[PDB]
Amino acid sequence: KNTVVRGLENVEALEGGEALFECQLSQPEVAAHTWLLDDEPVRTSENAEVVFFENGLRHLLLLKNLRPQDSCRVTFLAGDMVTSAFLTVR
Repeated sequence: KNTVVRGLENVEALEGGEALFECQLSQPEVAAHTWLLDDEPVRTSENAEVVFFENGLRHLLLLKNLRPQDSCRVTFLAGDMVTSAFLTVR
């Protein structure tokens, strides 16, 4: 069964500016993941980028040009696991 090997850690960044979250897993997951800001899923956009490496062992979220307004709760979700952290801006 697969587990989080390296949780989201909180991130401090100042508007804007950019922030970057990462998250590693025991087993590789490529299809069932989604990132969330507060509770809204990330919409890929020039201001938000989503990728993974090593065939799904590592997951990354990059958010660009932040406004403190943007301070929130980042969640990564893959199948059933779940890891979270805080994004503080400025």
